[PDB]
Amino acid sequence: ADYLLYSLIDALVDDYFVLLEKIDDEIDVLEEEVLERPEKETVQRTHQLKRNLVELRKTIWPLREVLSSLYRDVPPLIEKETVPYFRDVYDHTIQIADTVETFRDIVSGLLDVYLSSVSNKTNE
Amino acid sequence: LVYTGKYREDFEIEVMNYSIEEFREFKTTDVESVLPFRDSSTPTWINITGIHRTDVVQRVGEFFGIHPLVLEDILNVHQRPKVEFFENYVFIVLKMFTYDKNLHELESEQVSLILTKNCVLMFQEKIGDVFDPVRERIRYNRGIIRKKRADYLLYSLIDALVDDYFVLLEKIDDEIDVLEEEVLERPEKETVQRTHQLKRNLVELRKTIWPLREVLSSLYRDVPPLIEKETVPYFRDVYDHTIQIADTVETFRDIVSGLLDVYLSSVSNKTNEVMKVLTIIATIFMPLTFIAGIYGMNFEYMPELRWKWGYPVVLAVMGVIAVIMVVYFKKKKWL
Amino acid sequence: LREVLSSLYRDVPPLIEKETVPYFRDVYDHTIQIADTVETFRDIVSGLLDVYLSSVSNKTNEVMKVLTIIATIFMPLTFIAGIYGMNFEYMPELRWKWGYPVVLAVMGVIAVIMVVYFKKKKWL
Amino acid sequence: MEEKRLSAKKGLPPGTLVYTGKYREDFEIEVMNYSIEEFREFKTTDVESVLPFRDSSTPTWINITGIHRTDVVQRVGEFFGIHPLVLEDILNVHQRPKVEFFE
Amino acid sequence: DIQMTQSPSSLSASVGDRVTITCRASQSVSSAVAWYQQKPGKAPKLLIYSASSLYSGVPSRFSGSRSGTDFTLTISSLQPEDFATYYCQQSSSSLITFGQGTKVEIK
Amino acid sequence: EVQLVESGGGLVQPGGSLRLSCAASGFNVSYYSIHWVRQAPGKGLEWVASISSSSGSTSYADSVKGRFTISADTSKNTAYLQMNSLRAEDTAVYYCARSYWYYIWSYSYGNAMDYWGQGTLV
Ligand SMILES: [Mg+2]
Repeated sequence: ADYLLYSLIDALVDDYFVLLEKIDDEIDVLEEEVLERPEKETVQRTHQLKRNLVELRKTIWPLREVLSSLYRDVPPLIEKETVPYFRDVYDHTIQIADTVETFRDIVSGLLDVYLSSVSNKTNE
Repeated sequence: LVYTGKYREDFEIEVMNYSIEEFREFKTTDVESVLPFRDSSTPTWINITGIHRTDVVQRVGEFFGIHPLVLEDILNVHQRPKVEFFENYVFIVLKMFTYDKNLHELESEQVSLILTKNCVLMFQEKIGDVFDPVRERIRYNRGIIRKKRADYLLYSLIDALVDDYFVLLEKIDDEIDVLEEEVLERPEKETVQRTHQLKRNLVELRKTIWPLREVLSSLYRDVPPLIEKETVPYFRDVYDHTIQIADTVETFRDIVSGLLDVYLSSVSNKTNEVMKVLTIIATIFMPLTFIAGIYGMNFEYMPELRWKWGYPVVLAVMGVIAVIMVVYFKKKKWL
Repeated sequence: LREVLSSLYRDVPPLIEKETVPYFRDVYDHTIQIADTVETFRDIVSGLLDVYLSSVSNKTNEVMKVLTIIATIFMPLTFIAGIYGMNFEYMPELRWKWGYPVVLAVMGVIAVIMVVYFKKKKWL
Repeated sequence: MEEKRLSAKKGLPPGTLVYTGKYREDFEIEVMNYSIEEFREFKTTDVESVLPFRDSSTPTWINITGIHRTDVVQRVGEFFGIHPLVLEDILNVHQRPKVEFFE
Repeated sequence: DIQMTQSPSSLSASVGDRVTITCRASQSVSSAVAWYQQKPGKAPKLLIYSASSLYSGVPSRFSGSRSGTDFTLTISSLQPEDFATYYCQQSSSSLITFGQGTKVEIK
Repeated sequence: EVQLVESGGGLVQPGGSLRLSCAASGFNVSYYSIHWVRQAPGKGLEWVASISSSSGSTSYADSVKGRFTISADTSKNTAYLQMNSLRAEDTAVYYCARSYWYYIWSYSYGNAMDYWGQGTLV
């Protein structure tokens, strides 16, 4: 059953990778919109994306701690032969957290680009 | 010692002596009446409404062997809730809260608690109390209030106070709901002012609730000799209630911050609209001003004097100038 | 600090007796809590910077609103006064008998029309 | 830091477990008991149809969907020896991910 | 005792039209407001709880909303199976109370 | 599957006593709160009393408190309501209802009556 717990957590983290690629696609469409057509609703979208990324970080960090504890604290219910697999999932959690931080940076840049465009219109 | 409170209107002392066999309450405006209760074995509650009279509080403190630092903390109001543990007493600092509608302002009344032997000492800054329910509990012999010592009286005061914190939370909840509707429907100056005021009130409420949570944790964990072992779980329950209050306060604060920044997002478009208006009127009416000022010179010889039908010609030129300037706009929907 | 405390209670060198490690685990948990409260503060401060920009923009908005109010109410309605200052002889209506109600009344009605127009979405 | 204990909620009676989320439409129990040679699947609504799987000598995966039904959560936790605070954590969805090790 | 005031006392409407009821709380009930329907000679049925959450198995035409201490029940389009008395209940306190009802009669 | 059946209702001399029984099926009373809501003829619903069988926590309506007493036992899986010193205004169709608690905020909880009995006139 310890390998079953492994399988379930691994599936969870894989779906997390899927979620971040979907968020990448949304960042793409939002960046295209804000570069081309800076409407007012687009900034509602940018703030929604920022809040979503904050929620993602506040979720993924405790998940990383959970995986690290499962790898290193080794409770007597894991038979000590499935530990390296938990290490692999822990590495995946590291990668996801890094991607989340970088996406946060991208969205913070997008807000500034929107302000730049609006100031350009006002400047004309 | 000095008193730094806003309210000085009234002073009045209520004492309530309750025991298993019988209870006694005696309201008074003097001081020496409450003095003999320092030797009373039965629990007694001393409620000194009006803390401005520093003489009476100094006399009561001296008659009870309390440190002057406790006195200068009792007279001081502008401090967060705090708890002190001493060999012969425990000092509790608490804040009441009043909320009124049609004008969203929070009023905090500083109330301090002194517990020693079988009496409880409290100091209200202003008339207006939280602790009616424990009053009808003692008077009408409800529950186990009259079968215990003064530690249970301290518990009763504290959980009555947290109950009216719950009432404050429900009032704030209604206000937040109506403000969310107002912001999502139509924002203007007063909506933003109300949102800022609500954020400030939530800041004050958070900064008050967290020290109270610390106080309750100390009360049920430090287990001082003044509080019996049987009384700990009651303080533990009050601590859990404080956790509830703090979680709700945090959620409400996040909601209000979102309401504020969603509005603060859209300043630049309003800037564009206002400046476009300014530009369209200025660009229309400066060339017109030049046209109507050039012919305004009082020169001795003026060419249009010989000219015929000058007014229709000039006004037609000015009107077509206005028209061409107007149609120069609307290219990207300026108007 | 999280790394050092985790190393302390996980590597367990001989200098640390086995009955001392639960305490190190407790302070490790405390460091995790600190690491969350930090960067909660970071999100807050980034929001504060954005709020600063927005509030400076709002103050400029108020100034523009005041100046736009006065300019819109006064440029055309001093134009109407500057028109008939032109020195023309051909038109005889200025010489026709009048108590001068017309121009002043037109100015008043235009100004009050602008005021009531600006009551909607009040810029004042 | 402190010994585990059920918290006290002001608006609830003392021994109350409350589902905190907002989904109340679906409920099903799905099991996949499997071994090296044979595996078995069955979805069910009766909770006593899955309890005798506690003592299986081969891995089993009970999947309870729908925790608005605190009945099934409480019954399974009482049958499987899960502490009431863990059941409170399960029912409380306004929570952060965490791992806890018991005996 | 937190009294819930519910208006109108009796309503008449045409099938397929939009009908709304309002329940006003005397006190601060947070959001614990439920709406029930009761056809005559029958037990009540829960429709909406938490003032905006629709009970499982209830048609989506039923909707609830809250604006402070003002709770409104609306039906997007009436149906012949939709004429009964409607009650608003508060459960903020342990001494839960009902409204006085609101009849919906075919017109 | 889940259903509530109430009984024990009938005629009684004013000033006397009566007891109503609420039988459970498809659910366990120990996990839920059981309420009694009465409805006098020509009028609307009126909550009377409630109990949580797990802890014995009990509430009564102010106009009913003092004379009625609600109890339950998980062994028989039934809820009881003792009606003492009845008056002329206590005649009504008495209902049995099961409820669940839902979550609004950390400080406020709700209560929704999802399953109802059928009614016994008293
Ligand atoms: Mg001139």
